[PDB]
Amino acid sequence: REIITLQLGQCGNQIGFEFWKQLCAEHGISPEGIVEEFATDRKDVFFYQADDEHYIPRAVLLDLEPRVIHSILNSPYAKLYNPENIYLGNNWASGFSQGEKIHEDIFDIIDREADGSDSLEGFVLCHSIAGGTGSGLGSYLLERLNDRYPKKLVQTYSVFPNQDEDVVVQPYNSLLTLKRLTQNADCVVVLDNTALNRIATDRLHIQNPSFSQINQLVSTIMSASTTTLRYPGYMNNDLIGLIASLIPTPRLHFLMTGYTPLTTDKTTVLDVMRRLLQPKNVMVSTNHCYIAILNIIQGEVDPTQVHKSLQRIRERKLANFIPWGPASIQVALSRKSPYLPSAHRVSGLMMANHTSISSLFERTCRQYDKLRKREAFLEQFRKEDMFKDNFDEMDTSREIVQQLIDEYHAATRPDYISWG
Amino acid sequence: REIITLQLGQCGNQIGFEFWKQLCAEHGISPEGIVEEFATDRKDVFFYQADDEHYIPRAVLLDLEPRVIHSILNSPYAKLYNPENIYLGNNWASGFSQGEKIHEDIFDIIDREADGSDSLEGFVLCHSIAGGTGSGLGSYLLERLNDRYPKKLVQTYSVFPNQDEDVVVQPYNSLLTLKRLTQNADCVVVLDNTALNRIATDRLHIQNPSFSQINQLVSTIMSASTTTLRYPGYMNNDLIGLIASLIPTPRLHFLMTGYTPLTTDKTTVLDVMRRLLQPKNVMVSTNHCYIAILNIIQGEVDPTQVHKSLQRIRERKLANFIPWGPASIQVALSRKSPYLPSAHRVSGLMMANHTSISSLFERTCRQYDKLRKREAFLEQFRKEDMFKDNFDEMDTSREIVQQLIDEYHAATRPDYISWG
Amino acid sequence: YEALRHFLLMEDGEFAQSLSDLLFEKLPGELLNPLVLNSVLSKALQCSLHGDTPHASNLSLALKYLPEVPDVLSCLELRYKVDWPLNIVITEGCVSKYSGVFSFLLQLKLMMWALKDVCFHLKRTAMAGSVQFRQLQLFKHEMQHFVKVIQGYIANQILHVTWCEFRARLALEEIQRAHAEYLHKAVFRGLLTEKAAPVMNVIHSIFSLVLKFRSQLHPNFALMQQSYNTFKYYSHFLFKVVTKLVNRQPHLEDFLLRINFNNY
Amino acid sequence: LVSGFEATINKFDKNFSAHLLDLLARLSIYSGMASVISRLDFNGFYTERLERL
Repeated sequence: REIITLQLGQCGNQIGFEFWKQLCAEHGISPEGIVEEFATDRKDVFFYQADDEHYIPRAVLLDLEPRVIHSILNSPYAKLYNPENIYLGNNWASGFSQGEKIHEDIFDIIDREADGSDSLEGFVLCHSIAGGTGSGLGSYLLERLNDRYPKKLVQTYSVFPNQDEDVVVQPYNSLLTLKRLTQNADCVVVLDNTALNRIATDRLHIQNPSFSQINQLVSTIMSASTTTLRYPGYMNNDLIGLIASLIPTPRLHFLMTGYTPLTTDKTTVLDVMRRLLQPKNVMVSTNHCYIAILNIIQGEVDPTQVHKSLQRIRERKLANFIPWGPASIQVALSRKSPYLPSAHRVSGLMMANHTSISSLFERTCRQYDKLRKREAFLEQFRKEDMFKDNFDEMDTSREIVQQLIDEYHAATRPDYISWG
Repeated sequence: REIITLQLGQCGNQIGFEFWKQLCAEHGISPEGIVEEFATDRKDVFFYQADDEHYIPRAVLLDLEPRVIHSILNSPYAKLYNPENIYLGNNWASGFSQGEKIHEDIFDIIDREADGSDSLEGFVLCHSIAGGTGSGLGSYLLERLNDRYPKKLVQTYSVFPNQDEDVVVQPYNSLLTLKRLTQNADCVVVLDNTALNRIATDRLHIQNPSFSQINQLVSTIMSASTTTLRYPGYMNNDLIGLIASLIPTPRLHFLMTGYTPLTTDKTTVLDVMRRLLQPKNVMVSTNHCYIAILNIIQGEVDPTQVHKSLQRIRERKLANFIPWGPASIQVALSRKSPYLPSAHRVSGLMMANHTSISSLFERTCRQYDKLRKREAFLEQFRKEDMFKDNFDEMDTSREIVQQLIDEYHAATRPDYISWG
Repeated sequence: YEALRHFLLMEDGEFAQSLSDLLFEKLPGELLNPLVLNSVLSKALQCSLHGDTPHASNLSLALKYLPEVPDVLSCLELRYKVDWPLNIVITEGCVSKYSGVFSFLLQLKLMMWALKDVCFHLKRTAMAGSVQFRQLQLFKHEMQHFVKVIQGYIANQILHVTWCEFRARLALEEIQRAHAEYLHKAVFRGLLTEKAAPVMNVIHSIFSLVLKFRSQLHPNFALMQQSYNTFKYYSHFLFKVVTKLVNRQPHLEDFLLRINFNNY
Repeated sequence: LVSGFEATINKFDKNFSAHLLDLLARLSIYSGMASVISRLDFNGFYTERLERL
């Protein structure tokens, strides 16, 4: 019923610490984990039922060679949580082998927290790709969660590892990780470092401190995606009911991200609807078409004019679509986030299955094919050779992602009645 | 539905900046582009649908070697517009070659703004001829717009490059530009620097600051020509319905300009009707006859007495005309321009197809023939020789304008049943 | 009243220019069934940015000419719906004439659409000085000139001089009469009445020849030349008929004025 | 697997199309607002396959 949250990798632990500081700010709770008189919300989603009726969040921290985890530890939000779920090489095979050798005690920590909760609903993975040891270890951990719990749901918050150029084995890492994400995950929420960097240089003139502000954007997106569960609404107060609508088939299960405010330093519903449809507002970077779109809206918004707006967007005919299937845009509304003062109160978020992500996948495949034909940028490791002697695992993952590209472009067609 | 406005050349960018300051004064908008509570008008004509429901005008600025564009830029009306459509040699061939070499990125700016708008109705060109690099580049840009969009309409605001004497290749420039205006334009609005200078020395005793006041006259004429579209009337709220009446054939498509107030420091309809007919009131400098006349009237004018006035002008028989065709003077009325205090409230404007412009064309042909027979005033450039080695392009353009003069004088005849 | 004028006398910027252009694409089963004429209005008001009032929505909408196809008749009626506390003044026979003046008005834009069509069909041929292009477009100009000036007469009579009346009246039996006399004079100066009926009658011959001129897009140059040749005879015949009926109308004298300045 | 699964899914598919086309027929008579039908199948495919004229 309760979801166990994991932060994995070094950069993933950074954005997880940002997200838990964000939850300390969002709910009416102290940095010691203490429920206050300024806290009525739901606390059975990410909060471990800690013992003094103080709903302490679940921050399962798994890592090897911790450096930024120490700076996370010397913080007043390490008194918000510590049920001892914190635990103490830039290639995929190295992190894979590191996850393989110490699987048992970290899986004992996982079973420990799973028995600690009243029940289980899913494992959400808070990660940033290309964190060094985080990649590879993340795919192995994803395989362990998928193998051990085939009746639960796994969500993957992931960035697209592209800063437009150092790790040159990064296309290999993302290629193998994407093969594992196709088969060991039920839904993956993908963000783009390129589009987030472009939007950050769009809103202000920051290029040096941009990473910390992108962490704030990621934390707010993560809060907005789970506000409908953490605060009592009527729909998408469960994970699976939210996930089931957007995914037609378990290989096309990657969702783009968008967010209506650009700066954070009345607004009617028609504005935010066609605002969220524009690709300037999508934080993810030929014919390409959405499969299904769903939006959450949380702010000073009248729930009656949304049918007038949706009528206007319908007769506008503003997006094309996958033109053989009964899919629609799906309008959903949740509560404005309480117990903290927020500027720019109206903020909406979209998760949509778009075949445009196959273009970036094909870009990564083209980069992988170029570096593979050259073969001077695998940076040859003993981990990489020992994990696979003939290096056919990247070719098998290439076959998987080629099948994915074919399925994407067949879904782009009006004929996907048979699989292609 | 929306018209994309272009300002081209240095002097054309000057009069475009004047026209956009004029639109900031005319509509109830701030110099930041912000719609106000003192703004109900139509904002789907020249205003880019900028994002905060603030109808920011479309000021597409294309130029090479900017000098006065910097002085345009350091102005509070550069916060009215800047959707990044501003971009950063006195012969025709030089500007032609300069427009040819950088066609792709400026055409990407054109496609950028065209996809930015909801749809397209036309491209109006705000230019002053003999701006140095502006000439030649303007004909190349006119050819690019005509080739790329053959289903839209192109209007050309242009001055007659004659200050009565420095650029001595100016008859060659205007000759080649007029050949391009005959074939790559659907309607051309021609003004005269001679007649505007004479009217300026008529109304006051200015000879040194006359250019800035002629810019004000050009800005007011440009405002009055588009007031019927920008403000909700019934007729000529579209470009093509306004243009279609005056032009009988696409080679006689040059319209003279006139304007009823002389000074700006009740008035009945009969006064302004026979006022606009007099050539003292025409700001454009043997038998010559109008093809068709149309007037807009905007002020404190009763719409009922216009039929009494038109009866008086009919039985006056005051203009001759093209005497074999069913053309008339066409009376149209629009709203008085609101939201700004205006002295001399009644102001009318005429656009009329007159064969008198063939006299000035023949004057330019005579000047070109004199300088061509002498051949010491082409000021021989490598651009001029490299664009055409034998210099037969001016002779081909001379053949085109000679055919134009023949068609003009055949339309002057009562026999133009067959083309001549 | 000043809201009714926007959407049945089409006092709205690029509402006529967007309703008519979509409606005339049909002439079939389209623009007959109640899901297509039901949606063209909701597109037309939104692209004028002047409409979307309760005087422009929740009003009844039907048609009286079905598309079965020349076709000089437009279609898509619009009615302005009134009820009991508006019934004591505003009449329900007056509203049928509000629809009746809107239909005549949209039929006026049908010619401005058809001539635009044939100038559009001709546009891809050229710029060039080829004879088949220039000598054919010279015919189009004349008919467009005719349309703009009969439109210039109508856009004065039904919209300015009759709209002065019952606007200086708003500056129990009496208010109904003031309303009805205003609309009565609007249809009177529009020359749809029986007194000036032969003046509007010849305009239908004008209009049928404009449709024949629209249908063809040049081997068929001679056919369109002949259609224009019939049109010019009918205009030269209109020149006498309108003059003779000023000894029957000082308001009609503006129309003989409109169609010709000097000229025989 | 891929064949007997096809055998079950096709008869479910045919039954669902019958039960759906009947519903959309009995929903076109109900209004008010046309936004109920327009939002319910908002795609423009299977919005009603038994179209009129």
